[PDB]
Amino acid sequence: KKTFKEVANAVKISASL
Amino acid sequence: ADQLTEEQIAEFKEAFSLFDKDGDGTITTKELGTVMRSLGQNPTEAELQDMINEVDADGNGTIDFPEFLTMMARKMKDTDSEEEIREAFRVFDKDGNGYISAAELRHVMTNLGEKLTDEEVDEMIREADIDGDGQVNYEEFVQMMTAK
Repeated sequence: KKTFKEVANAVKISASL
Repeated sequence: ADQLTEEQIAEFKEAFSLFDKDGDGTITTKELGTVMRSLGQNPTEAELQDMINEVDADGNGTIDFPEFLTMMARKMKDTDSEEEIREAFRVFDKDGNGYISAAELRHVMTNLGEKLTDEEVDEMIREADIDGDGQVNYEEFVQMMTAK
């Protein structure tokens, strides 16, 4: 999570809900 | 001691820039479906309001900046992100070639109200572009997601 790593991880958190 | 400069705030804002069109500090329960509709998966009207209840700061469906990531930051390791390593690959991969370009990626996020274009963002891929195809490979997932 820094620039494009956080945008990718955000997709991982929006599906694990 | 805790310190957050322009480097820790941009990664904290990068998540707020999608669920918020102007970044007023509070996001609507309707924006989640806007990000989920971009994730490719998006639940019903009331099924999306249930995502804000997971922290229930105001119990109205609206959430602030320090309140949405808090109950969501403890839920990363409270499950299994290994099974998830393949999901981001199954979601991002549009053509299924093993590399996902940023050209289509931000046009994809642009339906939310991005101040960045699908094209000009590609300057960012260089952070996870270890294969040099101008896209993200299967090798970058385990590096950024598993090694935070």
